[PDB]
Amino acid sequence: LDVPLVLFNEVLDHVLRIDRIFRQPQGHLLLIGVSGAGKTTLSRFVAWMNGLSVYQIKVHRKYTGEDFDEDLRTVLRRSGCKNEKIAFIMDESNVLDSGFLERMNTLLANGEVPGLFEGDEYATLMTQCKEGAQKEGLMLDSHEELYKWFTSQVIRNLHVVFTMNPSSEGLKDRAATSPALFNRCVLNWFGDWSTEALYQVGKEFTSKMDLEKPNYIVPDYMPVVYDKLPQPPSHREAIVNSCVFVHQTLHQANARLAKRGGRTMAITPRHYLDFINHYANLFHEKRSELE
Amino acid sequence: NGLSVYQIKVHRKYTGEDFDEDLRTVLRRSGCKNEKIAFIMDESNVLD
Amino acid sequence: RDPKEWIPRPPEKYALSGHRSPVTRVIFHPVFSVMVSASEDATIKVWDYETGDFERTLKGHTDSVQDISFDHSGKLLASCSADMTIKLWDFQGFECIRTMHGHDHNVSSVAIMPNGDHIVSASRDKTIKMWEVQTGYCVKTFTGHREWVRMVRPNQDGTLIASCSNDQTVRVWVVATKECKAELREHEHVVECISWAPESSYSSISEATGSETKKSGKPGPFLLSGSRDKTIKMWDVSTGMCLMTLVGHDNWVRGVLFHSGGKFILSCADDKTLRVWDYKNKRCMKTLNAHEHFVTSLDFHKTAPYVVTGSVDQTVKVWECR
Amino acid sequence: KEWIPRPPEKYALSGHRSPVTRVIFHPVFSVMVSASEDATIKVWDYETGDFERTLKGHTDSVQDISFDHSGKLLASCSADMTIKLWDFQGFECIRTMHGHDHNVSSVAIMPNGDHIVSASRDKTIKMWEVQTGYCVKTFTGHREWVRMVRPNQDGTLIASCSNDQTVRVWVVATKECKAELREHEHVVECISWAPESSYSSISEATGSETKKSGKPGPFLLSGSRDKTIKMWDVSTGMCLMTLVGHDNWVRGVLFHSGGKFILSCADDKTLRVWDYKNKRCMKTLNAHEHFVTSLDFHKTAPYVVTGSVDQTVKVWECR
Amino acid sequence: DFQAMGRIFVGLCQVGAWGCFDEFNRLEERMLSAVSQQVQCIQEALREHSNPNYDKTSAPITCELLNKQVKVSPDMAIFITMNPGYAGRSNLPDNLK
Amino acid sequence: MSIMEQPLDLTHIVGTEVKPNTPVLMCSVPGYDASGHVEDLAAEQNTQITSIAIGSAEGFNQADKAINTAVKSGRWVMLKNVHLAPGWLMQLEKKLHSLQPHACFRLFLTMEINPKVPVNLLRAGRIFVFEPPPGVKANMLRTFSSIPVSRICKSPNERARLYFLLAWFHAIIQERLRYAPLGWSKKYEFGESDLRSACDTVDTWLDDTAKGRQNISPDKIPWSALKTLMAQSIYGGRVDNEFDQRLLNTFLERLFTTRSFDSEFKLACKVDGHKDIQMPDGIRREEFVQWVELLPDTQTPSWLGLPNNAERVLLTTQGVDMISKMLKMQ
Amino acid sequence: FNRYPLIIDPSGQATEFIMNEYKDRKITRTSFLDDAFRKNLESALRFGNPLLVQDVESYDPVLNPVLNREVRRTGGRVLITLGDQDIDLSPSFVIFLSTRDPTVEFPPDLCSRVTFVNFTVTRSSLQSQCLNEVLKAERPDVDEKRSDLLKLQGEFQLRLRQLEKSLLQALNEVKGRILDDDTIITTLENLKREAAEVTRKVEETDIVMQEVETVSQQYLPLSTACSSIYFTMESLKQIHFLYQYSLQFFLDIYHNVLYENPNLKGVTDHTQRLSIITKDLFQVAFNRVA
Amino acid sequence: NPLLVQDVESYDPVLNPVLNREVRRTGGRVLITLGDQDIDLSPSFVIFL
Ligand SMILES: Nc1ncnc2c1ncn2[C@@H]1O[C@H](COP(=O)(O)OP(=O)(O)O)[C@@H](O)[C@H]1O
Repeated sequence: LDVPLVLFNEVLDHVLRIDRIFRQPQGHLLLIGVSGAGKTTLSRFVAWMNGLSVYQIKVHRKYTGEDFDEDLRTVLRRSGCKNEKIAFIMDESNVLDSGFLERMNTLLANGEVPGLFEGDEYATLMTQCKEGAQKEGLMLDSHEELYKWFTSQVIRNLHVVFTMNPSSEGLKDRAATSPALFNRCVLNWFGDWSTEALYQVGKEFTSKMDLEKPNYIVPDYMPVVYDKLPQPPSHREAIVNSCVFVHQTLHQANARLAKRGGRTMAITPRHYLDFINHYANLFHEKRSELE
Repeated sequence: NGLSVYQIKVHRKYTGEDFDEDLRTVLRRSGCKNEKIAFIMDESNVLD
Repeated sequence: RDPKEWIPRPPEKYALSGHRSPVTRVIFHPVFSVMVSASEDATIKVWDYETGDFERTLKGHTDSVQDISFDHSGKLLASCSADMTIKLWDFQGFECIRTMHGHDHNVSSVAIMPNGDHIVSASRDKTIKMWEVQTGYCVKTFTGHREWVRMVRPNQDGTLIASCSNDQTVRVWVVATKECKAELREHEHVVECISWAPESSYSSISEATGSETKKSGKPGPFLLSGSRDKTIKMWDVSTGMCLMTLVGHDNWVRGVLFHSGGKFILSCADDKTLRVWDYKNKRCMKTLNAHEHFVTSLDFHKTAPYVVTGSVDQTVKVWECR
Repeated sequence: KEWIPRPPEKYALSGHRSPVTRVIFHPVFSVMVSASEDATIKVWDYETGDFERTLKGHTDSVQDISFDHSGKLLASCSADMTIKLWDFQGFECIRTMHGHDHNVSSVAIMPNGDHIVSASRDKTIKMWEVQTGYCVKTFTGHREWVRMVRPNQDGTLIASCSNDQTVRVWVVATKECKAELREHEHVVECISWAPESSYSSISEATGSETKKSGKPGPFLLSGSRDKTIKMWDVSTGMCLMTLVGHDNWVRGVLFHSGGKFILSCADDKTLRVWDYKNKRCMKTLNAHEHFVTSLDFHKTAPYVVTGSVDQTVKVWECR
Repeated sequence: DFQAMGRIFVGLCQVGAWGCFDEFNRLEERMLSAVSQQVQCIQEALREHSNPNYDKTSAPITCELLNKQVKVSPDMAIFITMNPGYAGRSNLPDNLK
Repeated sequence: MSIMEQPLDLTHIVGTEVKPNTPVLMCSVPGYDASGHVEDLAAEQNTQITSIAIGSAEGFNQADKAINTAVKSGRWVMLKNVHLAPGWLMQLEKKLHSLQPHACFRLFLTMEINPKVPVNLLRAGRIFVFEPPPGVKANMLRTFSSIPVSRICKSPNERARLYFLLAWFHAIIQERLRYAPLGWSKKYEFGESDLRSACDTVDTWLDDTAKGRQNISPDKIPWSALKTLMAQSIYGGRVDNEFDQRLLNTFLERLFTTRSFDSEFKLACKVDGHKDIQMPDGIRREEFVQWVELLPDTQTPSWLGLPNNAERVLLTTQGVDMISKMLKMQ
Repeated sequence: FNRYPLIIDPSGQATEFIMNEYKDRKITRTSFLDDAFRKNLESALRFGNPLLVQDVESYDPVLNPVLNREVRRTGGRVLITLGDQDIDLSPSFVIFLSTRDPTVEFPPDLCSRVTFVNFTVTRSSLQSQCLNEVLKAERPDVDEKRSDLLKLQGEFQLRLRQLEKSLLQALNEVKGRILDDDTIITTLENLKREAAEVTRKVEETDIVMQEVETVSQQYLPLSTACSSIYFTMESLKQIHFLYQYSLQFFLDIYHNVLYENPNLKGVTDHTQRLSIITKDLFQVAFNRVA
Repeated sequence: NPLLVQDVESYDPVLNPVLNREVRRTGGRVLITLGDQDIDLSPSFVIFL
């Protein structure tokens, strides 16, 4: 993945948490946070480090339950028969039906779906488990014990990462629709980027720009937004604090707009990244043309 | 003549089991699907 | 001149030759007395068959044009080329008003529904796609063919579309529900061309084949399928049985169609000949040495007694009928 | 047909880096070919005015080009002392033909489609074989540079014009100057013959009396630098009418496809359409900012193409 | 559904038998509206059958049902029995009522 | 605001003020349908119309074909109860936006006022609201306009008086429904369907009694036939309460009698305590219509026979809501 | 824009603006409802062609790698994993998303992936549109005079900018001293003299604008009233969900009261016509809305 | 991506479609049927053994 990432304290803590579960058998993640916060990118980065193969279902408008089952069949075959480390990352927007959760609920807890493989595909799966068990040196013949080995392999190999937005009612609804999601999955509350996280991203990204003013006068009443801002702040630190305040202004803007009854669009950390990126380009362009 | 040309894609890992599966594929097409197949193979493809 | 019995004659009327590449198909304008032909030089030249005077060229396609068709009103021309595109032409203005993409390989057929609000096309990606005239959106795809689909043609009412592919099978589909009504496979080789039976020929077909009159009153749609095994077969779509097989072409049959009066069958092949068939007696009357090379297509005017045949020799010919 | 060029133009093609020397129409295809002085032969689609390709096999400035009856082969002559034959299917030089010393001026293919003629400064006309490339016979008798040479409609009679003020008509079988015409005030440059569509129109437009056979006889036309266009009778050799009014030297002349009007180009920077029947149509049309070099008339399509010194080729509608 | 109601109507139209549809509001609201079109066509055929100018020697009166021409017997009638007091039952569309 | 109380002029608006690209959304409150008006509008315009009832998968197919055919032939298309398929309505609006139909093409979407109707469809088309007329005078005008003039002016000259009496009875009964506990016991579905059945009943029995005679005696009119049929089949069918039936019987006997033809007959008694509504003395349709148009603008529940204080709480509530609506949209 | 924009325009005027800007770049219009959307998407990605996709409410999740720029750089090419095949992402590729529903809701992931661009109707813009419309209907000579002058001022101001840029361009490229080469003096004299008449042409155009403006001041109250009526129209949705009215509906009312007004048949006084139009504007709006 | 492949003495009989250049035109310009995948050949591709 050729996408730049700005690292702060929370990212280091988060990736360590993800790495911990991936090294555990039957390790499943439940990442909760605002969209665009890096939940998928962090999981993919950690999955590469641990050798996991990232799998995401390519959902579209015509996607249906059979398409989901086919994708599940492919993942289980690779995870169980081929003994391939798979990190199955799925977003809640990929759940287009309650049947999607029903298959996942059984898979998360039991590690296998009783109704997924039938008929010819069951025979094909049973055959694939035969030479599959041969490579580890296990001599298993009958179908019943072959399924146990396949189930055991999936539990050890397959890891599931589930990411969804922090919806209070959706959390309660999902607490009953998928009980295994709250029992077989480790819940990590990424949430929105904190004030410190926003400050760290701004400090790192705007480091390339000059933002230096030796004759900058510190006002008596500093509009302090970042709590740990240095008491005699520099010109650069004041700029980054203003950048954090701008992002928080939109959050209050939506709350006031939603309270009155208007339509609001959620503000995400990706908006902050666009803000600093526009700041970097405009500063470079205006400085160049003025010179 | 309408014959469907079939050629076995051999490689270094091509073994007897791979050839048998290819034979099963061509026979199924030419025996069950009533498909005329012109099976073309070279002596180099005869590894065993 | 019997108004439902004229047949072409060896003395050609006009020999139009302006194409730089083999002529793919030739069609008649339903209303105006003008002719449209598509060739392999990515050009669609328009000719007048009364005076044999070239009028204009409709360019815009990148690669060879494979099929052209007209709607009922004659105000729109639908052309498909090998560049994976389908272009809709405003015939009065002679400009491309809409270009349609979506096929994954060579497109070898195109036709406008009798209602005139939808376009059907078949390509080399083993799919038959349907498009909207107004929006240009793909709304349906007809899958099931195992090989390159060469031609697609709708029936009179537009409810059924037939298709012939390289899989040596002819499939009849239902537009409303996309289901395969029948799989007509008796040709021993690739099937090239298909054609439906006009409303004036059901009685003649029924009495010629000896089929008993049905209690419903409709004998059922009849389909023709010329293939490369030098045979022409007429099918009963309702029953899926080959009513007859016509033999006598010396090479691959490229086009086949009924006489406008529903009394004879006109078919052209790669044997450099155009043949007129009597399905009453299952035999051929007259053989015309149409061109000096392969004959790619033919068309029969609905009212006027004129027959046009395209060919690989880059020549389009008009035949008087007497 | 009353096809007439109009002052509004359709396309002004300018791709040549050197003055254009001649322009022709493809017999069957919608192709217009122009020859210039940069040793390149360019191919255009006159219907849409799009440059198609170039044929850069020649060494020195290309003088004259010609097609055949079928439009399959293209014959070219240039100042590099050679005749080049082009295969129009693939657009490659398939036979380079030498001899015929010094700058070769004109080249043409008889409607037989088997032999080629050429003219050059060496005061002679050579007849070649397209299949082999060997000059079987040579025409001698011109005492100066032969400028422009055309055959008849059946490959039997050939007329050649030269700087020596003489327009001599030659015969394939006898190789003799059947008619010699030495009457022009200044140098003759361009000649063209009469199609069968115009033989009837000449009889009552000039008062000529039919012979015992009744056929009016072959007809000739010659354009000269003396600003006069004169049409001639091959069978007899006397004048019928002289067309005057060009301001400068004339460079190209030919008959309308309908055989009713006269279209010509001259160094007067303008194209003049003249009527010989009644002297009614004297349309003068400004064509180029510089000298106009050559022109052609499409056999069926209502299009005319003109080449000029200004590196630009123009196409006019006919109405 | 629409097909079953049309097929039942075809049987009633041809036979000429009274059709009593009790609990008629148990159908889906969308499908009650769809049925109304068939009833209107049937009722229109019955009305046109009752005019004095019609003669039995002429063509029999037919109505468009299920994309077919079905003869309509004058003795046939449609009756629906409903209990509107039950909550959850569909509300018949105004055009049907 | 004098235009609104007049009956809607669909002929002028559809022909001129509605573009072919704009669908004609015709919303209606429960108990009212706009389908009948368009069919009458199409009939008098001599324009073919295709009516399709939405709610079935094949119903959508016919809708697509009818719309596709009409936009080229300039015909009319009706789709009733489109509110039952809100998902399909969104698709329909998208198709309509990219469309260049015939100049005479018109699309009518008959639906009830439902919150599930897509917002974009409402903005795309023109909305017409069908609801009970505001007053008795408005209810008369709608009734007279709907009934053809030739239908009223038949051979008996007493037919016009009978139609006017039926119109007054229909106006009084329907208007009382705004007072649910007092005017009746529940919101009965007294609509145009009942009025049409009553009009056909009047025509059938008048023709049966008067055998084409120009004039008939007022007592010879089958008053009992009209009174009983209206109280039992036409209007009394929807009535499930004994006291409501008694109220309906009282109005019928107070109106449909031989005394109604008297010059001094009273429609209502003491509307304002001094004045009372008087029977018009006309014998033709025009005279009755003119009297309707001359009715005073002021209206009280005493016109319906209800006490004058029955509308005090309702008017006060509507006034407060009007203030709230103004204060919500400042 | 950094993230690919999403366009909201109920009137659709922003749609052709995107078309006109990228017309030279052979921009292609498609929609999410088209079954062949994938083929157009791959063609745009491979050949770097601008793409405009409508009906975003049916957003295909296949654009998630494209919107997120989950690109792979290897071997000098840029690879994007669209579905299950790899496509060389040309740097010139750009995609625009458009919709005509201002009230459509979007999932938060889609909101993060795109840059919302809302094309709303403002009071100032509406007043200008109505003022121009009434000017054309009532004083066509003034309206065309204003239209020509706006074109004149635009290419006068553009000419001055070019002259100012060229004057600095010439002075910065002299290899030595100005008087060393006489041709430099010729250019500056031409450039300086060129701005002389353009400045006068601007001045003579400006005074006519004063006359054009002072005659349009009479119609200013009508345009102000039109803005108030239309925004009352839009806010009518607060009291009932059925009172949904688009801008085109108000324009039709404005068009009808201007050209199809029966009360303007024999009236020729401008003040009388304006009063009649204003009075009928309120009447027509109420009649249609109610 | 010009490619150099060493150790030709262990030649894989999978370059036979590449070596014989049995590509076809139309439907994507040059199309090579490598095994079962209809690979689209790149005109700049070249291989050395
Ligand atoms: N730490 C970070 N620094 C910079 N950009 C980031 C960071 N985390 C996420 N992003 C941006 O977010 C995008 C991917 O978001 P994604 O992880 O898919 O959202 P979600 O977490 O909702 O799945 C990338 O394009 C990247 O630019």
